[PDB]
Amino acid sequence: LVRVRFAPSPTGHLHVGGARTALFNWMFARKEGGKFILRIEDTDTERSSREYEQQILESLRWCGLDWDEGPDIGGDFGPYRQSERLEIYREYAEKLVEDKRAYYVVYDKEDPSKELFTTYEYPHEYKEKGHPVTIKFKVLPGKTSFEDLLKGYMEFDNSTLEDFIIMKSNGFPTYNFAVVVDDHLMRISHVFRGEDHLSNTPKQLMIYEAFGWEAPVFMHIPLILGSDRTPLSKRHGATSVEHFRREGILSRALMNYLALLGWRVEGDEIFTIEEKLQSFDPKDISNKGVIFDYQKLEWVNGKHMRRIDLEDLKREFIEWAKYAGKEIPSVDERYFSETLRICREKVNTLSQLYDIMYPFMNDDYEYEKDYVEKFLKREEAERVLEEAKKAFKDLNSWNMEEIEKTLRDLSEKGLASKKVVFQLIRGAVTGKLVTPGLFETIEVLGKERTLKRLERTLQFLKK
RNA sequence: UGGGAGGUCGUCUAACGGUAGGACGGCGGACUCUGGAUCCGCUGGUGGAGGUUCGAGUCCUCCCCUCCCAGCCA
Ligand SMILES: Nc1ncnc2c1ncn2[C@@H]1O[C@H](COS(=O)(=O)NC(=O)[C@@H](N)CCC(=O)O)[C@@H](O)[C@H]1O
Repeated sequence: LVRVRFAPSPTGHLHVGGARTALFNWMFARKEGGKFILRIEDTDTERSSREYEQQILESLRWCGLDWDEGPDIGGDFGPYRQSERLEIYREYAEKLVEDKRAYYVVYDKEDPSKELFTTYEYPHEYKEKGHPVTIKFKVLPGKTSFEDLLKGYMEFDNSTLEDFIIMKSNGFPTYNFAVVVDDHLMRISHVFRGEDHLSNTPKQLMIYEAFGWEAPVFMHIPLILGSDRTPLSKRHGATSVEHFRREGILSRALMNYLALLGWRVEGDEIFTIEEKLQSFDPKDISNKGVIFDYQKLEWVNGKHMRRIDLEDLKREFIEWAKYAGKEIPSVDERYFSETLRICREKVNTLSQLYDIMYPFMNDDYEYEKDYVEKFLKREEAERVLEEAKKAFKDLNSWNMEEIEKTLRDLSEKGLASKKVVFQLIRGAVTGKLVTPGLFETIEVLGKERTLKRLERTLQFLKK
């Protein structure tokens, strides 16, 4: 009888703040074997959409969040749109009017900012004309409390609160009413949402017992925030899952973070969502707001790029290119595997991984100013690039140890300083001053590609 | 202000009432080469006050701040 869901809202895209709350119900529904449902909350006709109401599922899907019921697929307890159900929220909203719980509020047409009176009677002689009309829920005295699964005994004073509209003039449910209705008809066992709703729960409870139903289990976990410590959205830089996927951040690496920022770890903070099911701590999560951190995220991501199998990585890297603009060249899979096995221990993102292996692939790579302005332009940099092609020319064996021999046997030949000899060969074959092990670089780049890049630099030296 | 929720290094997080520790960042070594990366190291916090105590992040009280609900937003 376990059925937890996630009620999104079509408004641009989804960020880590929302995804994290989604990841929870996902795992939970899996640890207990319950059903996970997807319910798009688009009751706000003003900010309604479809595009932004689609980019959400794709991302979640990319996050590895599979859902049982949803609008994208089938679903008996549907429809799954807080808009394609204006036939249900109707009769129910009118049933509350019976028990004197909901009264038709008649508004003034002359001014869209004036109220007339209160009445349970149906204002046919007003709505038919033009006078906007809604439906409010009368709040009676008392204390509407509940047992939060994280906050505990949450007691509230209905007195401090009052009649709140539950039906927009355009015959559209607001939210507190839309939730209660779909949180019962869809038979939801547990409701695990953010924390900004912890204040709305009371308003909802009064609706449950109103219809004579039985509210489910409510729990409100911390909220991922930004720098100013405000509820994460988009104004906090770029915390949209869509963004990360662009920058080249793995999925398993990001997931391992959301379940690390707020939700703790029973050992090594580095892991995956799989090996964390049976060891899921529904309550042992977080209790306070958690600021998002790119640095910790990128750090965690970079590591996953080293633990996972070599094959696993390349696959994801391939898919990334298709997502982003510029694509990958055409090279030997075994050669690509090597260069991809040498540059993976330097970059912490797929973007940085591509912008570093480019020289290993394409040969029309440029030369960063640093290299030229610092070492290359040095009058005593050409003579060093001379023996660089000579010694190597003779080298019958082209491996690390061997290539390692030549290099060191140069910096100590009066030719030039230690680093000077290394940075010249480096940028000569990579075009950058920051690349993988020079012993690996010169190695993986075979013997031919090397000599060419040595010549190239030479011919260019002449400004 | 009304009502809720929460405060430990810059950030995420440990501490039977009894050592404020561990990580990311940052700064520094090392890697008989580069450094985003790799091993370690290094400072850095109890939101601020009174009191109960041999002693309090931990217990009581006052003060301060932060986020949410006080929309025909969700
Ligand atoms: N800055 C933030 N940090 C961390 N969590 C955040 C968040 N902003 C929203 N959330 C949480 O993400 C989920 C979806 O957000 S949302 O698309 O706006 N939808 C809604 O708020 C409501 N339709 C949810 C209905 C319900 O569960 O009762 C909701 O659970 C919401 O509480």
